Amino acid sequence: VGSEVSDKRTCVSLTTQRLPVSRIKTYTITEGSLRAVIFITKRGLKVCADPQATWVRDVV
Amino acid sequence: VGSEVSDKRTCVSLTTQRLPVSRIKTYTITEGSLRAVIFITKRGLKVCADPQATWVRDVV
Repeated sequence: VGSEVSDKRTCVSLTTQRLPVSRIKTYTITEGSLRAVIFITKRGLKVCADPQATWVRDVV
Repeated sequence: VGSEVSDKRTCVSLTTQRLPVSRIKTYTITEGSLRAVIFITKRGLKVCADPQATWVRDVV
């Protein structure tokens, strides 16, 4: 972070009013050929974008 | 961001090599009391966090 603009895969952490969690959750959302990964942290929301890397299914 | 990060809700738009999306997709994930929202846009991945607020359910 700290202003990073990638054209490949960018991840961002945002720090908000957060409650602590023991372990980090990973949530995956597929959208066409885009993979959006959410990492749930005690500090906030950390998101990663993995677009068109591999061949992805158009939601199934 | 809007030159501000907020405990209330922070959102960030991240740059990625993405193909256009016909409709703006919105994905909601609940984790504990954290609302993670993903807005799928033609420019990449737009992430929103709506943590705690009032009543974030487990959604069962």
